[PDB]
Amino acid sequence: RLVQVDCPLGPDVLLLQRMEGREELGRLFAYELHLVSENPNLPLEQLLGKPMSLSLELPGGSRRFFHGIVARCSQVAGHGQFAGYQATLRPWPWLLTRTSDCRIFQNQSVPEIIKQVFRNLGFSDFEDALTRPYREWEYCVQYRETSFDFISRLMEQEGIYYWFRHEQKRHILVLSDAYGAHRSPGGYASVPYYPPTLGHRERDHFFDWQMAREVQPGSLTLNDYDFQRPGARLEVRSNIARPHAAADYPLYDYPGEYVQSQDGEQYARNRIEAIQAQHERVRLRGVVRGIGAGHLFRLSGYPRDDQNREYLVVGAEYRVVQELSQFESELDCIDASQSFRLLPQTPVPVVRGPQTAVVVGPKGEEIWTDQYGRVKVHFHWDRHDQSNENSSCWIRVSQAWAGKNWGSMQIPRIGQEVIVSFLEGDPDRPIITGRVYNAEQTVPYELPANATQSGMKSRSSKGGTPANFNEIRMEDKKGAEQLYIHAERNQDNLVENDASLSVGHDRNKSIGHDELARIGNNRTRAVKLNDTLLVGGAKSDSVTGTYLIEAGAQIRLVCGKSVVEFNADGTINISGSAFNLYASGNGNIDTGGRLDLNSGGASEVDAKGKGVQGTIDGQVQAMFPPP
Amino acid sequence: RLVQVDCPLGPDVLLLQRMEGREELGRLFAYELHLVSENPNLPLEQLLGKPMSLSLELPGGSRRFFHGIVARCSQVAGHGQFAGYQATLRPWPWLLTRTSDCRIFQNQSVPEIIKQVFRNLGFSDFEDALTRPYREWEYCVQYRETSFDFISRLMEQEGIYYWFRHEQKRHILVLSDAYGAHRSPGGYASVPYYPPTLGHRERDHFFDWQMAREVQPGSLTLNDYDFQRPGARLEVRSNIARPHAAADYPLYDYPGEYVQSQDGEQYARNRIEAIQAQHERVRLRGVVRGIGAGHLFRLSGYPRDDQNREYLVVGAEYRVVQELSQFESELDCIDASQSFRLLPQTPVPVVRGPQTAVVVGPKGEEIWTDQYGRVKVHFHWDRHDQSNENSSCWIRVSQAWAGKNWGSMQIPRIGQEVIVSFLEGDPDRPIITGRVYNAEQTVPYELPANATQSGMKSRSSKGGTPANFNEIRMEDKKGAEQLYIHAERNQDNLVENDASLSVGHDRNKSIGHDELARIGNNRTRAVKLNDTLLVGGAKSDSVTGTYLIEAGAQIRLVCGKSVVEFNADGTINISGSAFNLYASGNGNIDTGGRLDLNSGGASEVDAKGKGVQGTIDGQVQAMFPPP
Amino acid sequence: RLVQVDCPLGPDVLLLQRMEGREELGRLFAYELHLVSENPNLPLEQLLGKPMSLSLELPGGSRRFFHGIVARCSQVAGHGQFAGYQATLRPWPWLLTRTSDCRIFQNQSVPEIIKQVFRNLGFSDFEDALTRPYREWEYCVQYRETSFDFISRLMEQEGIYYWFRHEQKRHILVLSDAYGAHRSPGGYASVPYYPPTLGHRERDHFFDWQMAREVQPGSLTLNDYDFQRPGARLEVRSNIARPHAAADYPLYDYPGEYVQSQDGEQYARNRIEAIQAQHERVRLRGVVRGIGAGHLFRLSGYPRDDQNREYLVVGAEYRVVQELSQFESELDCIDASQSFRLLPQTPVPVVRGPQTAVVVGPKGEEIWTDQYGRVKVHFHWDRHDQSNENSSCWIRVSQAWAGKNWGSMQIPRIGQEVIVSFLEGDPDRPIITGRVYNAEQTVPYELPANATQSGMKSRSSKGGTPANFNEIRMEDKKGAEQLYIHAERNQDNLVENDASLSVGHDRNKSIGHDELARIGNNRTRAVKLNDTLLVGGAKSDSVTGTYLIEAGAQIRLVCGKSVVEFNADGTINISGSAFNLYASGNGNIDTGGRLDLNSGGASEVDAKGKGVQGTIDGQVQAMFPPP
Repeated sequence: RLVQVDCPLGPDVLLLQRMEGREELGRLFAYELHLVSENPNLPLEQLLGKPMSLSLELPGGSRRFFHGIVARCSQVAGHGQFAGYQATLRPWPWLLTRTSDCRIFQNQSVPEIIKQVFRNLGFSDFEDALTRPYREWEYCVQYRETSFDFISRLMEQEGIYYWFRHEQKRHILVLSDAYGAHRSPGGYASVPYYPPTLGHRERDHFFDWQMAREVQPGSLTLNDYDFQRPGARLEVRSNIARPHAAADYPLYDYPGEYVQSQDGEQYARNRIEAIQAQHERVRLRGVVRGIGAGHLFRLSGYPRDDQNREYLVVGAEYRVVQELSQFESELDCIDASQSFRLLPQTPVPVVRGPQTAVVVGPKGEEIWTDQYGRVKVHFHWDRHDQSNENSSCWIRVSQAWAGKNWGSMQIPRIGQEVIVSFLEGDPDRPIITGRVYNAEQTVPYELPANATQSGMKSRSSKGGTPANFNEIRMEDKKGAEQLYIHAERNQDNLVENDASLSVGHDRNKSIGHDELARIGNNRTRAVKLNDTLLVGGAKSDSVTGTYLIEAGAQIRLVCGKSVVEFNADGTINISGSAFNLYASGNGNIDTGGRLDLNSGGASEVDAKGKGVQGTIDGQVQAMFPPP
Repeated sequence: RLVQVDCPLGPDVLLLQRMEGREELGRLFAYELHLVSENPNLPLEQLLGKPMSLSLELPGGSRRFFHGIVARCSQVAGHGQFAGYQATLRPWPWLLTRTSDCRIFQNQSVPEIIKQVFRNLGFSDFEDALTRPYREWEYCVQYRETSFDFISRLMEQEGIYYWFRHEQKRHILVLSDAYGAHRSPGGYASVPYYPPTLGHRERDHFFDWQMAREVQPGSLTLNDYDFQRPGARLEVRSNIARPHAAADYPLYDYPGEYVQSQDGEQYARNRIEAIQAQHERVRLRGVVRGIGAGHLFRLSGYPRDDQNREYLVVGAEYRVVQELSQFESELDCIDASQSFRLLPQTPVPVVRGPQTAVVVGPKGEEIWTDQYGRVKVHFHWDRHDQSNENSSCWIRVSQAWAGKNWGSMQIPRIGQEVIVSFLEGDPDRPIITGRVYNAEQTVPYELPANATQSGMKSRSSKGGTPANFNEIRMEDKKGAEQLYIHAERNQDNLVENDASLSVGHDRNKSIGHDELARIGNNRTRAVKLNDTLLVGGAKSDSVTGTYLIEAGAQIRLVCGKSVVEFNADGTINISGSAFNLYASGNGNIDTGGRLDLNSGGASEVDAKGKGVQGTIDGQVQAMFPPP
Repeated sequence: RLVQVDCPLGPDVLLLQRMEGREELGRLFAYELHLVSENPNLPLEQLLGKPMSLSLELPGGSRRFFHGIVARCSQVAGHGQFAGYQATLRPWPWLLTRTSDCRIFQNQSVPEIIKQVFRNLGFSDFEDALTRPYREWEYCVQYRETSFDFISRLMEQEGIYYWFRHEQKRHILVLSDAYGAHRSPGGYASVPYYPPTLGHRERDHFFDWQMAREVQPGSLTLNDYDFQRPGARLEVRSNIARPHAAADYPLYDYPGEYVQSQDGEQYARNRIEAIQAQHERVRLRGVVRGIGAGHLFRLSGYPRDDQNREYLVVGAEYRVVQELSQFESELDCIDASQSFRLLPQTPVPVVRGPQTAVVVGPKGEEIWTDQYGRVKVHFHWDRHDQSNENSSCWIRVSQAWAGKNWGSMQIPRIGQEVIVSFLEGDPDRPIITGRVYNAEQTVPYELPANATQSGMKSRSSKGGTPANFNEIRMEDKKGAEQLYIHAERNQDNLVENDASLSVGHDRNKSIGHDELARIGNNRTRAVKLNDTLLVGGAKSDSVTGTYLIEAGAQIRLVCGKSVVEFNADGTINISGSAFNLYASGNGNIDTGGRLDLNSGGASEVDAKGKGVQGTIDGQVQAMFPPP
């Protein structure tokens, strides 16, 4: 018969004038439909965005379907007898180009991610015909890209492609990775080749043939870096050999976007197989009506015998004209023995520069980190998270100094704003390279008042207040410089050899409780002027050997009524209430002059205000004022 | 008549053979002119870069003008009778493509910036017809882009577009954002539609019609982050509703390049309206001579009655042929009720990586900062600044550790080189992420001699010298390690609990003036070997309670000629010039052996060189050498 | 006769039907060859990537050859008397597109680099005819770019262009920078012009002529920054003047990718001349057979006399058909007085974001750096280095704080992982913007157990162990806070004015050897309660002036059997074995009460367990336990 056009609002309504289509493996098809109708005003809104189908009759009475969605439709002017319409038919994945999103996918395989993207927007017409197993991705971001671009690039990276299967009421995206996903349509497992010389030929056949070969790179070598295994040899290479000349030129790329050698080997295989796919393509013009992109057929009857083989259709163009029926298609084919892989055509997203994010973690915690000192962050574009420990992957944090179990360390805490950079601009590879203050997380010292201070201030955890901190600060204000050292709890200074302290002016030391000072050998102390001691309790000096007391002028020992005075000239004055002098052996009292007993020569010697307990305690307590 | 060609050097000189033109809203037009002249050598240099005009006669005797600048012109070979020339006509903004510049615009609206760019290069033929008010930009950079791309990109972002109005002597760029900026040419407020079937038609009319609808996204959602308002909800959404299917797919983007919710809402409106603009496009072919891109007309007489409406011409193509006159235009139109907005076609500039810049500020200061610890910088590509406080906007500085009123802080000072990064690569979003030393701002410690040292060194401000600094340094040289702590002014160490000091070898303490040491409770000091004290002035020990002095071998108190000696065996030796022993009560002198008075038993006991004031002071001053 | 084709396996085999060619200066040719053969199965593999030659004979019997390689070959189907084949002919440089690699070139000129790339993949057919001298480059990256793109970008950046000269057996890439590598083909130094009006002409001539003039920028201004000369004025400008209007609009760009003004002057000059190159294009259609791009010809016999000049072929288009020969070329030309420079067309490599690297150095050292504190780092994409001091160029390291001979400093050491960022995305401008820990170079404190600690830990060099380090750490754990200060060797603290120490609870000081403490003026020590002293050796106090000892309750001096006791009430008790009291002058013993001699009033006074050498030493040694 002809080809029939069925759509919502009526099957009888639209008559196909001409159709021109393009199909390609792992790509959206396009069907340009020129149509007529007796109705000069079919409402475009009523068929736009809705499905439309083409029914082409095959040998045997069965029909081939061209099903898709009307992405665009037009009313073109005409004279009285017929009215002109045009429609473009695209597959349902094209509707994913109408929607864009920033989203993070975690701990899923690419097929799992793709299916989720499909099912979320309520799409169901698809099939998994994948044979290989696909790695689970730790972190995979859809960033600033339409959902279609997102799934497409993922398929391109993992070596997944699709073809469409058209039924009367639905068309189905088939996910594929091997020869076993493709089939031959009934009555078209083997088509023949007949030269155009005959005039008319009865059966569906091919009438033109071409084969073309291009020089392609012979190998792809990939490389990457896993910080958890810095010494690992992650270099991988995949080779494809051709018999012709100049078939040995090598490709190299970094990074290969993998962490496990097995994954990289596959990725390298995919990319080179995809490049190699276009080394030998056969083009066949024909009236073959059953064969479409994704279909397997065999060629028979061509002069060059080796060419009579099984082909995989990678691309097809179509032309159908009707007078009110002739069908012709040009096919792009490769040997079915060859392995098809998609070229990286859909653009990969790239974060042009660094952005800021918020350090996140579990409900309870203040700090959330791991063995490598990483943190989890929440991005500003993420709308589908809970700002918890599940917001992102573990991200590495740059430091001031990093070495082998030594260096600097300041772990980003929950709630703080960090600067996140992206390795090679890859949104799937974040790394933290900065810390910034904002309106809530404010600067330590009041600015611009304290522009001259410099420093590090900490914060106790968990449950600290602005009073609980460990710091070091350097004041630069000229003539008011100062270095401050705060230990909220205990402070421990430890010097393995010689410690020096040089203070230009005064030193003021105050211990609230007990001080213990031990010297392992000799201790020497020199005071250029006055030395003073005040003890509010009891003093005890204990020397194992010899104790010496020297004075240039005078030595006094005063205690209440007891007064003892030794002078430089040799005068010795001892006063008290009563005195007792005893010796077990002999006692000698000698004078070069007279020795007087109760003559009146010796009287009470002045205490000069010293030795009074009340006064001394007053002087001591004066050093320790109450708050 | 026909169409006439007027240019510098003569109106009679050039005759239009054929013309083909392109016009589009908010885009530069292009007019391809094939022309002949009797003169076989019009000098190309004489008409190139100067304006050229086309005068097409309208009904009513009035004329339509096609005015522009000759961007390129050619002398083509010809036959004897006439010589052929061709020129391409573009509007004057095209000359902005001849010039490129890096420049910073501060505190102006986009229209203001557009006008400034225009007036600077001496262009005046333009018109402001904007109805809405446009936000003032704090910071807006023209970076590595032609002036045209710069102005075009801003218009596209703010929903501004332009059309041209052609006079005999000038053509004028009209800035537009609404229906009110467009007009209808005289005699063309209403054009009729006549089918081409009729044969020949007298009046200017349309003879072909098409309307087309395409599926477009139904919403755009934008988002951004303002550090001055970290908690703010800046997410915005803009909807356009269509009656057809699949019209509700949503778009999302970040950042929206805004800080105020209201402005972002506008930005979301502009971008979605631009997307929606291409949902319903009408194409009209005609012999209509008055209608041009930017013009409003009405259609009359078309079969589909609703289509007889007011249209805005978004794009026009032209074909004019003359024999030695026929005029044809194809029009791209939208409903005038719809709001036209430009698509983001002109590329936005992006700083691919980080650059370095110099911190600037007012003449007097050494440090210039604000409440958020920001600094102002001078870029190396900026030629139109003064390297002062007006060079740039306030830029945030990354730190080692940043939290809520705690963390690290080191403010970049004026004159220093910093590393500036750009958020999402946006030149309008700078952020400082690094500090680098250079040939002038040199490293603190001499390298590579002191590669082993580590540290932070400060600088007093203002008016500091290399002598004025607070630092901490760590020497790593093996066997020569050292930690240095410098306080140029005062040093304050504060420990809330227990302080420990452990020194493996010697400790050397030196105070230039007074030391005061207070212990809140008990003080215990132990010396494993020898204890020595030297006092150059007067010593005073004051105990409130009991003072004990014990020694294993001997206790000596010597002071000049007075000598007192207590021995372990029990010998007690007192020497002096004179001695006075007095008691108010009773005095007892007892000996288990004999008591001898002036027998000769007691003699002067040796001072052993001690107690001489000159010697003592000498020992003290030895500890405090000059200068 | 005609055009003959010689290729591998037989020249008689391939007979050229038609061909179309495209040639252009500084770009590889494309030659489309349709062909017939009596053999309907020439195998493509025998010819593909092999060289192919086309011989068109000149006047005089001499021959023109088009030489090149077959990039692609197709067998088209046929009918009986012939068979159809097609070949594409490209030059050998094109095979560089089949090979890509990351690489770093060190201290070479661009020509030297290019020749290396040629010689390495073993190409020999090339020639240098450069007149100008080309600077050596410090560092030059080939990154994520095939070899062809790499060489061509460098050529475009240095204004080198190339052309082809074909021999029967070889084709040769000739590199040039001026009018002097150009030559004229034999018999074609001056061709003639004959108008088509004359009819048909036998001898090689031109029959169509056109000129083209466009509006181009009149100047290019470049700028850059050299940190080794921060004050340097590196702005450079290059002008080209034209007589027509609007010819003075200026271009500006940054960075100019230079450090020396002379280099930038040239680089600005090359890029302006290339823009300028396309301002006056002459196009001549022709039947002349010797003329090819790169070739200098002259023109005779054109009406416009000035146009009879010397021209440089910038491009040629080519068409030959043959029935079994008629030859036409269109040429694009520029005056020879002008100087061609290619367009910056092959895209530049661009590192979207930051990388990770390992610092390298000489075999012996631990740290390798320079006067500016720079380090040499080794990339992960590099495969041709030795991870030594030659891997990379000198790279600058960001710091926490950088000023004029002050600030922070922590030099990256060998082996450590750093973050490499790239100035304006340029792979030949890397700098360090981060330090990161990994699985080998691990965090200083064990995480996440010690997430609460904060700090800087050092490492002695050379030959340090985990025991050898200088650190500062801040414990934030609530209720267990601590600040730790480690000096592996000596510690030196220096305060120019007042030093303060405030300890809330206990202070514990321990010196392993000698402590020396000197006070420049007054020293005051106050103990609110009990004071204790323990000396294991000998104690010596020496006061220059007056020593006073006061007590509220009692003063005791005990030493073995000698016991001295002074009480508050005034009782004075002296006991011992024997006592000797001597005076040079008079001695007075007086009592207000009775004076008793051997009455029995005075007895031995209790030592109370004090003064025993063994006991005292026991107390002292208790303070100094053995390990």
